[PDB]
Amino acid sequence: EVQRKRQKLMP
Amino acid sequence: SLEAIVQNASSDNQGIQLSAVQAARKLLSSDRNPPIDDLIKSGILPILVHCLERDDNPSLQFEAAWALTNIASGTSEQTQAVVQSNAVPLFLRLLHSPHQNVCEQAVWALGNIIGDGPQCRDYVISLGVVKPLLSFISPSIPITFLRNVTWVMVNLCRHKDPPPPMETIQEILPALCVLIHHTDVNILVDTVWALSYLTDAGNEQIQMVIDSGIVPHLVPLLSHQEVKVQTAALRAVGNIVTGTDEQTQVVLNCDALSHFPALLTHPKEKINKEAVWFLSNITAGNQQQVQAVIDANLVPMIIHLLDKGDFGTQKEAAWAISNLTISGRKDQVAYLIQQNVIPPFCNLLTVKDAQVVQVVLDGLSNILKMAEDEAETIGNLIEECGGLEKIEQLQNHENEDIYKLAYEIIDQFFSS
Amino acid sequence: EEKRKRTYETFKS
Repeated sequence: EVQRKRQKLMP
Repeated sequence: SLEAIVQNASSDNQGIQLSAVQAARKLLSSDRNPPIDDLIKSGILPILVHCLERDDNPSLQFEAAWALTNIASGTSEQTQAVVQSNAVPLFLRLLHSPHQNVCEQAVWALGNIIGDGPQCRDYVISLGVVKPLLSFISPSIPITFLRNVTWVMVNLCRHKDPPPPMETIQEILPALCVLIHHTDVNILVDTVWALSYLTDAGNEQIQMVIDSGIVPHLVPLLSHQEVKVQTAALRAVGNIVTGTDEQTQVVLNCDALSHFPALLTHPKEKINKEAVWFLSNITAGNQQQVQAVIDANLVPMIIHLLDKGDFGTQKEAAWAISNLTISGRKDQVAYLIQQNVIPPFCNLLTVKDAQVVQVVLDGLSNILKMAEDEAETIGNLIEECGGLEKIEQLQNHENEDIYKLAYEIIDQFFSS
Repeated sequence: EEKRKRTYETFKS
């Protein structure tokens, strides 16, 4: 269920 | 300057270059759907890959790595753009940097690459990612970063075809024995999903997980406070009990069944469904395993879910009942009858799904054969709740399997 | 010897 690719989100 | 920062990023002045690369990161990380294709088409890729190797300007490395991380967070060809820029060894080299944030971004980027597919996972492994990745696990680590490490571990554990290398799996498992004792929810959910992936990979990998001694730390997570931990743990141990009877028995010896009543009464209905899935795999075993199901008092609950649940859960209950009719003894099917399973089991005969009606016909067939001395009174208790009528109607079905079975059951046991 | 246990992927249509 954990997403395989993940983009980095700005604070 | 606004667009052609492709130029600014190739400046002698490291301030101009760093600002331009930070702007590229800005385009690739502020919004919902980053414009990865224009960035790749713009030729900023080789510049950012060069930036990865600039040990004198860690901020430049960090910005380039996070730009590339977001590029490789995209489509398959978008990830291959980063890979074929031949940057994976550079990230690997960045894993040894004396700056936490550079290590974190290198780990993140590699995780996105590994998560693409089995090919990229094996490639990244082959350049030696696992030992440096696993070294970061330390009691003196930031947690925001430990979570990224565990995420990358999950990506190492994925993609059943071909499964990850045996060497790498037995390298990872000690790290998971440490991480399963942690207190953070994110850490545990990722740890247990890693185990779920491994145990799904196949019986050999299941045996590696068993041999790591981690199953006794896994089973108690079935009745953990958080629902995510519970669902992932149920998935992992269900995958284990898919294997041989002796592997299944390791799970049962960790006293796994004592957790399930709570799972069978959990308000979330997918949890009921998967718990009865687990139980169906247990009743498919030997006689002692059926007896463990019985002695855990799970028989009335399974019959209850068979009676009153939705269709999705009733299917799984039907498998559990039929597999127990296949696997059980004299007194076990007798206990099942003493718990009054026949009426709800018969009422499923009228369902839209062909597999399930076939399953209940199989179970009934074996139940009549199982007790030939009550075969007359069993046929009567079936006919009591309308089961005879539904069987004679399924004798009128369009599927060969169903009507041939219905005719067969009516012939052997209904002299009437 | 039929389908003894039932794998997780089988547990979806």
